[PDB]
Amino acid sequence: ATRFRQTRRRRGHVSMGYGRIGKHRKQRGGRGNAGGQHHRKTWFTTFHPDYFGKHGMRVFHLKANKYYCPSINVDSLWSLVGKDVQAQYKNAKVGEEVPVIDCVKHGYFKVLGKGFLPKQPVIVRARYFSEKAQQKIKAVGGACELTA
Amino acid sequence: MAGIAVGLKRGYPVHTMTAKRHYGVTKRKHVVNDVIREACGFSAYERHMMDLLRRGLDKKALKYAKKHLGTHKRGLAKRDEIQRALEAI
Amino acid sequence: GAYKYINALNRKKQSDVLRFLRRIRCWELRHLPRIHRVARPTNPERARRLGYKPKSGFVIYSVRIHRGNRKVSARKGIVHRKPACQGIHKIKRVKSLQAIAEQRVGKHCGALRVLNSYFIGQDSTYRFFEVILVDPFNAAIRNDPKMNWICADKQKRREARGLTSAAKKSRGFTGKGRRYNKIGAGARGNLKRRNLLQLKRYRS
Amino acid sequence: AVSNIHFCKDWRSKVHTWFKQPFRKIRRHQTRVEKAKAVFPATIKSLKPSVHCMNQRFNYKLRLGRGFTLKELRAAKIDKNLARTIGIAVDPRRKESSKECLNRNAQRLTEYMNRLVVLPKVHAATAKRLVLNKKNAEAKTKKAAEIKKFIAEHNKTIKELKIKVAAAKKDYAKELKACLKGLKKAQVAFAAQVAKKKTKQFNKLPVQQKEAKQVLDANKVIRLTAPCTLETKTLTKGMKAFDAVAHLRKAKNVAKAVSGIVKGQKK
Amino acid sequence: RKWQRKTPKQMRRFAVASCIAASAVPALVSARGHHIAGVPQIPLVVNSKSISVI
RNA sequence: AGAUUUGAGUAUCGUAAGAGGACUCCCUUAACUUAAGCAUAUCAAUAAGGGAAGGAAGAAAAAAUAACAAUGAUUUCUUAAGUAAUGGCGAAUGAAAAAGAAAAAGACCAAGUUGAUA
RNA sequence: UGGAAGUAUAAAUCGAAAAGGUGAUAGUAUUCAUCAAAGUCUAAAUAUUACAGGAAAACUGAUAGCAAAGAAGUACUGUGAA
RNA sequence: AAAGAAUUUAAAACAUAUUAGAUUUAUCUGAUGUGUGAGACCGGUGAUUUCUAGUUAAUCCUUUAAUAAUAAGGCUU
Repeated sequence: ATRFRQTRRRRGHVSMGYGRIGKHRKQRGGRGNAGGQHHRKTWFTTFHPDYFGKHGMRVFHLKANKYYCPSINVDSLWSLVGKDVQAQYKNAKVGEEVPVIDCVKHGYFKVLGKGFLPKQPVIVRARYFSEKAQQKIKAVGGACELTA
Repeated sequence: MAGIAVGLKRGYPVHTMTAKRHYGVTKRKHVVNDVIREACGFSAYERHMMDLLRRGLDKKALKYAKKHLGTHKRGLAKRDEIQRALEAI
Repeated sequence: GAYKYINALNRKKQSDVLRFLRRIRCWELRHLPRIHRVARPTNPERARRLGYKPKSGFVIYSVRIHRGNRKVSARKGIVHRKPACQGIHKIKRVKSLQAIAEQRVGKHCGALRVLNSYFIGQDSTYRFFEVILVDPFNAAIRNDPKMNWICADKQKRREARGLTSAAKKSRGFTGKGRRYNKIGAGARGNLKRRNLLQLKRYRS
Repeated sequence: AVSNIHFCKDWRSKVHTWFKQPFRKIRRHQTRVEKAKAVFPATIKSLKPSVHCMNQRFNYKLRLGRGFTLKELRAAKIDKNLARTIGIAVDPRRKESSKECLNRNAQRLTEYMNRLVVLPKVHAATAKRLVLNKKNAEAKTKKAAEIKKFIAEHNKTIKELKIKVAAAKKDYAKELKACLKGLKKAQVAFAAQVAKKKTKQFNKLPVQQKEAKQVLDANKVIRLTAPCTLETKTLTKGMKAFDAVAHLRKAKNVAKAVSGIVKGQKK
Repeated sequence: RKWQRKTPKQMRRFAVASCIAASAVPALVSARGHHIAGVPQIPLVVNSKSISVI
């Protein structure tokens, strides 16, 4: 909305809101990220202190598909099936049917351990597990499978 | 139940199904190789290889072969054909 | 087959027998017009492989080209350029001499179509090629299903656009894969497509 | 924030506007519509296999490929020369990947073949195939009778045992363990006897006269994968004691120990 | 330039549901400039049998 | 005298040229500008100069990806992505496999075989 | 060239094969995986601000909109390009 | 020393053997057995992972199919 800008409220003012001593000239210190170490150094020092230099080894053709490992914590495991299913099997133990929360179907590969789990047995089928994730699943009375 | 994702034995359990075809020559290419060889002979650099091999300098032949062929593996394959020709006279 | 011993023979160019023959041929071509017609190919195995067929409408032309590198065409070697572009020597043409020679035969013979060309010989100054040309208006070429594709109008001056094998290797169409990312379907067309700024009708 | 804008080159000649997008939809649609009018299965989008995706990121998802391998056509008893003429894609470039992939795409072709109805190459009723089909009706009935007869005896135990286990799960959801153990024993015995039998090389093309029920494609009729519901398992004591972390770290450490083994044996 | 604009679908349906519901209020319908004094019911629904003969 | 090889003149039947180049395929080592100077770099397959075609042109059927529960000619769109990488590692430049779609189609030469050979 | 001990082209020299190429950190070796170069054609999906014929418009309304709403690339200038 | 069924029917490479047709050469080309490479165990066997004590080998990370010794790149000063 051009009618809502400051140009329409600065009609009549000579400098159009830019000052009389310091005019609105073409450049205010260069074109782009100029002077990264000379006159805009204090800007880069203040707001991007690690902009200049090198760090870490070069990976000539990085395979970002090999680093794709979505993770879900234990506290969010039962939300994969539902709250009604959770209450349906809330009184199961060893010997009877226990629902299997396979996480690869939901797009989660590694299961992490954070938060708390409901006091029910469960079978967690996932590609990778954490050391503290397996403890919480087994301490509640469940099992940790593996896939692929 | 459903393998494992790490190690040498990694992946979903499945029966993988690939022929390793060998691209090679027939038994008549042996004759064609000889017939052309008599009609042509050896290259200028091939002949200098024969002189080096005669005097028992096998390492200096490979270095000379590498210089004119640009491959260590292709240098051996020439140092064998040349040394085979010496035993054929 | 006869043409399997010839192919094996022709790979031994350094042999004395073949070096003598190329010595004689390069002498004759030095005292002949630069582009002229020969009765039959002097390398009938290579000509047949590239497409030559002993039928009406198939002709063979020999072109002699001065190999080596030339200077940048600037008067007195004076270029008003930055030091990054001030070199006059050591600059090599992108188009191979085979493609360059193929065009000279094409311009000279404007009523025919260039099919392919093969190397013949060279000396300290010249390099000699042999160009296979086809007459598109011959009734034999037109009525043959396997070769009347050359009668298409888009094949006019085939080597000038860069459709012959000699001229298509300079374009970069020698292989496939990640080595030829910039030469997918054409270097300039690929570059334009990558540089397109797609402004969708509904955008944020 | 440090800005990174590649507008220093001439972008104004690099701008592509999509004003033809609304008219592209009408143009493409009027080509699909006018393609079926020529011959309706022209736009049938010839059948394609059910192939897995690549990489571990997508390896569990099935998707359509192009063309069945020559081993898949032979497993389903389909001529590879006739496959392209009945709306089947063929890919001789595809080398077979697994036994499980060969079985799934052999069932895909088998299911498609039963649905497929091939009209005669000549509309007139005096075509050879229609005439020949009437010339083997008595032989077909005799051939059909023995096929049903000798298939009715070999399955006299698996069918009844499968019936028994079906009701056992019902009474267990309205004992069960016996039927599953009993069924598995029968299945092993049947497969054992099969190994301890030359078949037809090619099946018959289903050729018949019928009303023209015109369908726009065949890959939507045969779904890629069956729907997935909630799965449940019996929590035994063996699964309770499986150490997934130890099994993963053992597999990781074993693969990282190949260096020391080769280093030790080389000294 | 940017001729056409983008709007979330759920916000588009929120407005339509708030615009159908606004047509059942005779005060707002009349204020918009509509002569609805003589209509029997403000959510005027006609028989589907009568429409089919038009 | 005869059998061939090569090269010419003439006659007959045709073929090329020139216009246009918005889109298509290419040859060429511009500079202003940016880097707050400037010399590599950027501008930039950009301008100008030159060649060739069509209603579209180019590409097209793996000496290709990938390391997987694997794919599968070419072309175009979405995403990967301003990412990996390149750079007085400064200014700046900058892809591709995977994954989702539009459309789908594969055929031949040479080499080899058959020679009362055509 | 994004291709970094060389991604592609070309020139000088050199130059293979009882095959071989690639797996982008150079080198050798042993395995593994995947293809089989150096000849040709190939529709469909895609581009278009030449030009011609049409339809539309939150576009301009004779100092605006094409330079040109009339015999407009016209009158007029230059040796000429213009 | 202690916990441990492990998932379920359409198969191609050929390490080898025996034959069939040929070649003399760095010699090949076909066809049939076999195992490989196989996986459906019957409270107990058990493939498989822990803990303890020695021995042996490797031990800062990377060169993205796996290793090795050179080389190169990482991290701190």
